Amino acid sequence: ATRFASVYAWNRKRISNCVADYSVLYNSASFSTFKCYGVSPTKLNDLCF
Amino acid sequence: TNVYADSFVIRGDEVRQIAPGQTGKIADYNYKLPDDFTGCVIAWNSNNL
Amino acid sequence: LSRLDKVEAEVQIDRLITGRLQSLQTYVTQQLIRAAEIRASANLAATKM
Repeated sequence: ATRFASVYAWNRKRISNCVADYSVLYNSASFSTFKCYGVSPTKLNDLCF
Repeated sequence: TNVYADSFVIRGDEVRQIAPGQTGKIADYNYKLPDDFTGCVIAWNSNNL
Repeated sequence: LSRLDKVEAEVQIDRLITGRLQSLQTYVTQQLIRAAEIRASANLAATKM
């Protein structure tokens, strides 16, 4: 984003009716911290939400 | 019975990638440890060398 | 299998295997006891025959 909301009013965006690609993110090095607690981060391409 | 010393150099953020069973670009496309890997991992800064 | 990678899928599948193996142990012990009772009943019935 240009700007993000504060924690007291944390922003929430709905994602539906679209084709994702978590491999594009997972290959990026800009992610200092990336941790998935209910699914393997690599397996996201083969799982449908 | 023997000891294999695997010596190489990386950037500081990829040292978490070198644990056994880990995944990531280094761990996927140039150097992958076995899942049942036994041994030791050593990493030290060399910005002065 | 779909959600997780090998190193954590092993942790989950060990728990599942332990649970289902304990269920099998209980079922087979129940079957052995019932089979012993049926053996006794069948011997008594053969004596009556």
